[PDB]
Amino acid sequence: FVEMVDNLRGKSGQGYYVEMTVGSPPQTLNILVDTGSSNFAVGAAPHPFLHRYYQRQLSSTYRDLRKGVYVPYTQGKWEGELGTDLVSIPHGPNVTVRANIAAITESDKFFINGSNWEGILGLAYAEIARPDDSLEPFFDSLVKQTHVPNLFSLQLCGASEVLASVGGSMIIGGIDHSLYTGSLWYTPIRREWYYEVIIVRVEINGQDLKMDCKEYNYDKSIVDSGTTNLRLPKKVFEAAVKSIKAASSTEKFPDGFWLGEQLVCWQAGTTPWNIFPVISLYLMGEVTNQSFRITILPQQYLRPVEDVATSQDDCYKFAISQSSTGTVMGAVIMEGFYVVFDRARKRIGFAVSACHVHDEFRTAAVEGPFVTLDMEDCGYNIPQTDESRSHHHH
Ligand SMILES: O=C(OCc1ccccc1)[C@H]1C[C@]2(CN1)C(=O)Nc1ccccc12
Ligand SMILES: [Zn+2]
Repeated sequence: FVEMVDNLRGKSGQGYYVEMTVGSPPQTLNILVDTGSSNFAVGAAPHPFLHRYYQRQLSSTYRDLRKGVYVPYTQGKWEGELGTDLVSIPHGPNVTVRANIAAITESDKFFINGSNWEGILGLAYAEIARPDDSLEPFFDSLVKQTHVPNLFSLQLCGASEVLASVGGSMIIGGIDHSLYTGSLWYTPIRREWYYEVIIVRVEINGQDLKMDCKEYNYDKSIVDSGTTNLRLPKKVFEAAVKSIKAASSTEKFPDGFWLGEQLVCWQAGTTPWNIFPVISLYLMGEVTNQSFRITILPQQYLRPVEDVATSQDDCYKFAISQSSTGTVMGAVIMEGFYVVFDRARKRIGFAVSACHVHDEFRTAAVEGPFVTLDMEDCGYNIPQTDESRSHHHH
């Protein structure tokens, strides 16, 4: 799928985006690739952080759905007017789709200064579309309207006055074998809403955290390209950081570093990678009592950032952080791996990325099988609110 190789760009820490066209004539927009949400939504009015935006009234193929939409996140919210239009991905498949589009008329802490994207492409399932699950997501429309197979795959590649440029590939409708090496291992999608999966064990430099495994998935574990960190439930974050602190303890950093709010630096090219431990997440296998591990390096979870005040140093931000809404395997995790979103077979594949950043002692790894007898169930069951219970689904 050569024409889709290297179709993503962005700034380190600010999202990976793909070029899309909406409307007739086609308006080009840079759109964030987000597997943690299910709306297609584009800036449609002026904003300090947007160079440009979708102008509905200039598209001869726009239809207004006469209905508004509102999505709040933990960080960020937007709102706008729903409609449909013609949408294509120039460096994607050679098709054109009529899809739902949310035209964002207002927003708060959503757009990111300097990120260069003007909208979001939510690739997850209808169950978490807003206003509700009858708003068909983009990928569902693409599959229904064209012959494109029901899978996509992501290779996110990690990196003085601007942040580092990043690149990646979104292969729509298949798997490109040049983007990985070694075995591709699949974990089932637990439920089709998020890309929810189940972590059964976590190791830091070979050592088990030894928590009840439901903690790893409290209250869910999801794969989200639009989240930049590996985010971990509070209790798991405190244990993991305790173990990383212990391994690295020849270096005493500020509190702010471990809080993800402060760089630490070494003389150029002298970063002591080998004092930071590898982190291994064991994911449920397709077979009962089987799992496989994805192992990331500090080159994934320490993000490079060039200090203006000390440009001769190599500086890093800690990109593991605390969550109250479950584990999020964000770009930090994904930057180790080629990730196959096999919606057709209700599973997610991982293989070692041909573009992952490593050194001569260590590599990001995908390894299995590992076997447990009489395994626990590690899934958490979210409390059902009456609101959620009252919804009909016809
Ligand atoms: O996780 C996510 O949506 C949850 C969700 C909540 C509510 C409805 C459906 C899904 C998406 C959206 C995301 C990163 N991924 C984030 O939450 N804020 C933010 C800010 C800017 C860009 C991307 C994001
Ligand atoms: Zn009903």
